Amino acid sequence: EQLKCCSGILKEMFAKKHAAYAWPFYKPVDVEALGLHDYCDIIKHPMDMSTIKSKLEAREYRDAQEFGADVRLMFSNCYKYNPPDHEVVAMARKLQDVFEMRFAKM
Ligand SMILES: CC(C)S(=O)(=O)c1ccc2c(c1)-c1cn(C)c(=O)c3[nH]cc(c13)CN2CC1CC1
Repeated sequence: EQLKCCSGILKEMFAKKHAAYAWPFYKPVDVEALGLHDYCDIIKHPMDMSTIKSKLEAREYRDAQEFGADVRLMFSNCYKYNPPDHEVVAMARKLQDVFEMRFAKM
């Protein structure tokens, strides 16, 4: 099953090797603590790694493509909300490189 391959992708994205850039994506953006009160006006469908992990464990993805769409949604939200020169955008790109290289191996 390619959903076993999806659990592997998440283990890689949560690994210590990538923590320096993956950490802002581990949990939902805490809009209240960060003062990002315009976030929900710009981002219609928030997504993060812990939510993807919960969805995967709860059989909410029919296949690897549905799983992949939520991972790409997480990165697209980051690219849409932040200015392009923001530190978090560079971090999203580094994490997206980890994901895309592993996802391509299926
Ligand atoms: C529990 C945690 C995940 S957090 O939610 O406290 C948290 C803490 C800080 C943090 C994020 C989220 C953040 C995430 N993302 C997806 C965005 O698009 C952001 N734009 C701006 C920020 C974020 C501000 N910074 C990241 C900045 C240093 C590089």
